[PDB]
Amino acid sequence: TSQVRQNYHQDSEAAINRQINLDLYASYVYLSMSYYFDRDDVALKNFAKYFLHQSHEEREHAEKLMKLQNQRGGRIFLQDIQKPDCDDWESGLNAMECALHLEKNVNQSLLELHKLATDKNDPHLCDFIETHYLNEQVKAIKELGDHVTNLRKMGAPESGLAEYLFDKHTLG
Amino acid sequence: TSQVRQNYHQDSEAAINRQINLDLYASYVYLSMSYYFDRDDVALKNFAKYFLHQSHEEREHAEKLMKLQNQRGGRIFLQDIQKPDCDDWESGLNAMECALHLEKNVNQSLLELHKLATDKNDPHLCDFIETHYLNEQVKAIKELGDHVTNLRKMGAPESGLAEYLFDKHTLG
Amino acid sequence: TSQVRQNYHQDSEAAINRQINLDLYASYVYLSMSYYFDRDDVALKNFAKYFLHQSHEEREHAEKLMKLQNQRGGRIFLQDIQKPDCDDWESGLNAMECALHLEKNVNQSLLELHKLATDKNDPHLCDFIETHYLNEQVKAIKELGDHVTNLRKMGAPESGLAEYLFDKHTLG
Amino acid sequence: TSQVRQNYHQDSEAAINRQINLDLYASYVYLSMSYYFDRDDVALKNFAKYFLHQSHEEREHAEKLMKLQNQRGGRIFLQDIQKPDCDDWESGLNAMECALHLEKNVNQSLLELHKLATDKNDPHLCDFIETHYLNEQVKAIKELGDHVTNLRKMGAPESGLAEYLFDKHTLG
Amino acid sequence: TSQVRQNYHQDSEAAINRQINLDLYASYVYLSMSYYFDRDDVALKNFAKYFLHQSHEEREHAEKLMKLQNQRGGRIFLQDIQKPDCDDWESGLNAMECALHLEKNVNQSLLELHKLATDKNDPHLCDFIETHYLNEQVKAIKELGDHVTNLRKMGAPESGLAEYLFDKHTLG
Amino acid sequence: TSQVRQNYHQDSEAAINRQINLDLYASYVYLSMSYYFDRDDVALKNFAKYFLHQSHEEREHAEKLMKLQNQRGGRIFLQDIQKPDCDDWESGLNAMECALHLEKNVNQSLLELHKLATDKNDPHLCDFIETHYLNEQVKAIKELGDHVTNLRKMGAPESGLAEYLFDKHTLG
Ligand SMILES: [Ca+2]
Ligand SMILES: [Ca+2]
Ligand SMILES: [Ca+2]
Ligand SMILES: [Ca+2]
Ligand SMILES: [Ca+2]
Ligand SMILES: [Ca+2]
Ligand SMILES: [Ca+2]
Ligand SMILES: [Ca+2]
Ligand SMILES: [Ca+2]
Ligand SMILES: [Ca+2]
Ligand SMILES: [Ca+2]
Ligand SMILES: [Ca+2]
Ligand SMILES: [Ca+2]
Ligand SMILES: [Ca+2]
Ligand SMILES: [Zn+2]
Ligand SMILES: [Zn+2]
Ligand SMILES: [Zn+2]
Ligand SMILES: [Zn+2]
Ligand SMILES: [Zn+2]
Ligand SMILES: [Zn+2]
Ligand SMILES: [Zn+2]
Repeated sequence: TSQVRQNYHQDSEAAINRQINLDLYASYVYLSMSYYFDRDDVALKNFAKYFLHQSHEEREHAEKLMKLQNQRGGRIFLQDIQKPDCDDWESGLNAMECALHLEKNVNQSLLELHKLATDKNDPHLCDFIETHYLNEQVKAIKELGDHVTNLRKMGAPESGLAEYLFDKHTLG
Repeated sequence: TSQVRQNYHQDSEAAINRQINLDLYASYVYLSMSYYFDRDDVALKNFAKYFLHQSHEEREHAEKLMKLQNQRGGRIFLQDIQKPDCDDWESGLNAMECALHLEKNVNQSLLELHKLATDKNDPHLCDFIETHYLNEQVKAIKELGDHVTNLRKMGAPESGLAEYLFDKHTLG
Repeated sequence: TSQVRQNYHQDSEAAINRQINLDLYASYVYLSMSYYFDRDDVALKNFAKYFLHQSHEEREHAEKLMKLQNQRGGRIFLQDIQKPDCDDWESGLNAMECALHLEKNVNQSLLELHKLATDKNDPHLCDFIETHYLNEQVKAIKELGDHVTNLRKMGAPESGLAEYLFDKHTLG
Repeated sequence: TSQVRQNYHQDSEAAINRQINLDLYASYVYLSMSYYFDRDDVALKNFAKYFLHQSHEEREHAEKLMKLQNQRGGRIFLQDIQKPDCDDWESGLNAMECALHLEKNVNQSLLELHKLATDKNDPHLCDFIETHYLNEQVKAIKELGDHVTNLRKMGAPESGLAEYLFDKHTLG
Repeated sequence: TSQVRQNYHQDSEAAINRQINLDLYASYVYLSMSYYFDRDDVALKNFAKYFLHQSHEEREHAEKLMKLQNQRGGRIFLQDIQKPDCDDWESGLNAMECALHLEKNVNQSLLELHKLATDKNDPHLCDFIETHYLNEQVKAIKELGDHVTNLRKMGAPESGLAEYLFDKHTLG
Repeated sequence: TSQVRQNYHQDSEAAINRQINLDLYASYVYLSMSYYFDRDDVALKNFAKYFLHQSHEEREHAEKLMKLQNQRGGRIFLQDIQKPDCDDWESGLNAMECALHLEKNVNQSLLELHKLATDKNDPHLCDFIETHYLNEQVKAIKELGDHVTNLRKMGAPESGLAEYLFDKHTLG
């Protein structure tokens, strides 16, 4: 047992390792999305930039969880980072829809982690999740919903003009 | 023989003179494209500016090759700069397509020059071409592909609105 | 075929995708090493910082290759990022030894890629690898050899004092 | 007919296209002269610089005429830019003599254009030529006469010392 | 075998040691030339300064090769630095001619080294030579050709006035 | 006889040429020592820096003697710069010991030169040696004695920790 460990259940430790993997996976999804928009036959530079920023943010989320693991005296166990489900993300609108689904999945995992921390009477872990993760997710989900709505209302994905203008006026 | 000449094959010297002409020709194509967009019945100022910048860049490419010729002790032999194949370039999209074709042709010539320099065991000439020309071409070709893609997706050439907005938001 | 593709062999395209995965894997190895040194029972903050910097650098290497893939009109195909071979990296000296082995493996892959690019008469790809990757590797390998030498001469891994002082005076 | 065209004779339009070619040709002559002085067996850097500046100026003259063509609703028709009559320009003095002859030829063409514009009662075109071209030519011709005189008085072309010192003290 | 050594042939290692000696020798030649012009019966201060700068540059070339040797895990083996072939360098023009010959000899050695590196499939060493040495030599050779040409055209070595004025106006 | 020569014995002139060679030799010894510490299996960067600084200083000593030779109307005669006696310098302590021996040898030569200048009633040469060389040597010898003492007291060469810490705290 770590000399620092206190009130940290093995189930919590395992759940944190799963969440580290999930955040790394989300980083990889967004990396894949970014460079899709960098293709010469897609060529939406601000979609590419937006998703690349998202990728780096998700990696930061994972690193903060790794720091948390060690702070609490848990032991980090890394797993493979699965390749994303898609190689081709179709359109700006489809990528945004996929991102919205991803962020809702990450939120679900975080809510399950918070329930576990509550069940194990770990108020430090509860606070960590609330403070650093839950409002971040609510904001991310709202932003992506807003993007999806605008792209749909403008006439995406069929209107390449809509995605072009959204790239310039919202993401640029 | 020049007092400076060393390891510089006559075939390389001749190929450099051909490339000087090709870069001057590309400068002239882009000059012609620029002022097409300056016509009162075309009137896309940022297309005009983009192509004029391209023209001056290609002239710089030629001047650097002229400098190289003299650095190696070769002798510059200039040829006529042929007028471009078109007087009227049709549309922004067509001009961009033509530019993409031109840059791919220039790249092909440069790759043939690099093969020649390799066959003649001229590592200085190989390096000169790699350093100053080959990645420049890859970037130019990628940029023009990106432009063509966006113009097509926006609905050019039929949508005069698309070309107008591209002129403002991408080239301006 | 991409509108930008020129002189880019399918074998090169595939090799670039393998190298993207290898650089992502190296990023993950270094991430794992970093947080090992962040453990309360290891507690070498400058080893942690050094490896975290390495991790971010390797991710940048991968992103530049992804950019290259698209520049040349190739298509990025991502694969799983395998978890590193170790969860516990033993000591500062052992981690440095492992890093040296990793960087030599990455270098070997890059040298094989350069041979392939040479065999396929792709001077742009050759130049890209020389310019951005090969001297980076030679420097990384030299730096890690230097670190290993100093740690060994100081009496690591048996001397926890040696690793402490190296952490402060070399990595800090 | 262009929506902007007013009081612009077809003969004037054609003469402007001829003058565009002549200014491009003069740019090319001066380009050729510049790099002659950049040869290792000539090696007069300030002669090279002087002629290169002249080359860029003549290109600017052509671009301003292209702008004029479009301003008046005429249509630009480009022709081949002929290679200069010489590959080797002999000496500083000979190049200056050749430049003086060239500038007098360009002036003659411009005076013929002004006569045409006068005959066609085109005061805007008359003013354009007077304002932007005729005093430019008188100054260029005077400067080149002055240079020729000094080079001759100093003992060029036979005195390589004279051309060396002129390069330093007048052109540098 | 060095822990850093990878893809570095023993022939390459030996050739690098020969090149280190050659660059040190060139440094010594230029040192000797510099102080010749510092003699009271020669007294060309800017020739002295020019050659002294050259001397320090050649020493830097050698130090960078020594660094390269160690970077690749090769072992530096120094040899005697031979005294130059001349004690008295005759005139500014003769020294410049001798320097031109020296730089062409150094270039030949570097081209042979590049051929060896190519034959041994050492792209890092090829790149190192191209990047740091080959264009440096082409520039040095061109500069010295230019100097020789000017000195000859001005009437050196017979005209002590020519060498005096060249010292002031070109080297000063 | 030089027009500047006055009270300068041929024996003094010859002794100055020997001293120029000795200072160049000392520069080469220190160059060799520097890059030994740059080896991946030695890896003491501040030892490397210290010896490289020493090398450049000794070269400056030689250049000042070359200047002196010419000031007095003597004629510089260069000799081969012998390679140092060692390729491998063993340890920081051994290199410092070798440097101390070298500086004492250089001092002995300078004291013999001063005796010669005294015997030849050359007070300018006596002053030159006192002013620029003798206290420089006393300081260099004292500094190297101090270094040797500290390295020995710390437990070098057997303690790689001692040499590591000396490198950081004294030479860094
Ligand atoms: Ca996010
Ligand atoms: Ca999988
Ligand atoms: Ca271009
Ligand atoms: Ca024609
Ligand atoms: Ca690295
Ligand atoms: Ca696995
Ligand atoms: Ca002019
Ligand atoms: Ca013709
Ligand atoms: Ca008027
Ligand atoms: Ca040089
Ligand atoms: Ca000898
Ligand atoms: Ca290269
Ligand atoms: Ca010293
Ligand atoms: Ca010897
Ligand atoms: Zn996240
Ligand atoms: Zn808008
Ligand atoms: Zn070009
Ligand atoms: Zn990497
Ligand atoms: Zn003109
Ligand atoms: Zn050199
Ligand atoms: Zn000394």
